[PDB]
Amino acid sequence: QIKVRVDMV
Amino acid sequence: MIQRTPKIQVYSRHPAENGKSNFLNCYVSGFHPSDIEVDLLKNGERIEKVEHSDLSFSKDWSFYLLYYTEFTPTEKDEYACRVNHVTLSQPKIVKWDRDM
Amino acid sequence: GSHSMRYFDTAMSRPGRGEPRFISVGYVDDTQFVRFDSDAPWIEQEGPEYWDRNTQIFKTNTQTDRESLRNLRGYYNQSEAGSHTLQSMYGCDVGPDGRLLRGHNQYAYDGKDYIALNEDLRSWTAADTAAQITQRKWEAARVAEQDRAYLEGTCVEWLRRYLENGKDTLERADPPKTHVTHHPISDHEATLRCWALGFYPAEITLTWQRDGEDQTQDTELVETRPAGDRTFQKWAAVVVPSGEEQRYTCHVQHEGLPKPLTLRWEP
Repeated sequence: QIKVRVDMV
Repeated sequence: MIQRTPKIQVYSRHPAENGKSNFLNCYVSGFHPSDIEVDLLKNGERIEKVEHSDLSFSKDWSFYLLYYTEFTPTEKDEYACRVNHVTLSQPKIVKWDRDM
Repeated sequence: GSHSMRYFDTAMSRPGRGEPRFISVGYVDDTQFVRFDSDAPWIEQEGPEYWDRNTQIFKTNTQTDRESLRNLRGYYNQSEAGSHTLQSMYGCDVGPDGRLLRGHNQYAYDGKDYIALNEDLRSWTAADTAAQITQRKWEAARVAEQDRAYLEGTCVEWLRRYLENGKDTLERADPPKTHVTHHPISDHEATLRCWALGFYPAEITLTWQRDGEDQTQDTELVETRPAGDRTFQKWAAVVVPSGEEQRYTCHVQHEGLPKPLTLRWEP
């Protein structure tokens, strides 16, 4: 199950 | 920026038996950045339909890919893998040796 | 035994050749189970709702990574001319009981470690002044708590489900098939090569000993390599004086073997 990435570096 | 040259291994899926259908592999690993050119050669000539694995990487971030084709080895036929990468001045050729 | 789930993500800019390519590959141990590429059995069992949720998260991740690549170019005062790479690797490790051993969530820019979530799943380690900017933003936005929630919850939950659905392959360790070959180099020396083929998972220990002493410095070890049928291969070789072959022993340790192997050259 993929994890969301909503915060950019 | 920092670049890593590919390690190259050329080998068969199953133990090589002259006249028996197998798979010829060329595993490129330990490289950075990801762009790479890999060809499988039969008697110095590029093999047409070669498949490859999906781009992935090791714990140290370096990339790896498996390039493969179905082949039937013989005593006469010579196989090789030709790799090009930004780190290499010219394409590196690694011959298939059934003992390696 | 123990298992892991990991996603290996690569975002690569290519100025003048469209938007950055993004690829996310998912693995359980050494088994790839999914690939999402912006340039595009036990898992298809999941259904359409699963697929739609994963593809939608992947599309969101692509947009977040494309913006991170823009930010990174600025953090390192880089021109718009070059290609750059942002890599992310995350997942969980579980023991035989399916309980969490530890979580992972780390990033690299241009092949160099950038920022990583610590084992505590609450704090960050930033590699340089640019990653300290990211750390500050992520601390303000409470990103660790969200990553922790996935790593302790979602990741462990789905890994348990995948191991149940794929039990016949994921839970099966295939032992190495082994042999020793002899290759004369001169009239004075020969190479003894100890082979391990058809094993799963990739983790294996291949060693040569001379009179029961480890030959670490004189052993040529090739990197473990995929065969293409799920299995892996490895070999270890030593150069031995002609007639001294019987002083050499190859030792093999692998999960698929109840007891380790001790092999010698058999002429």
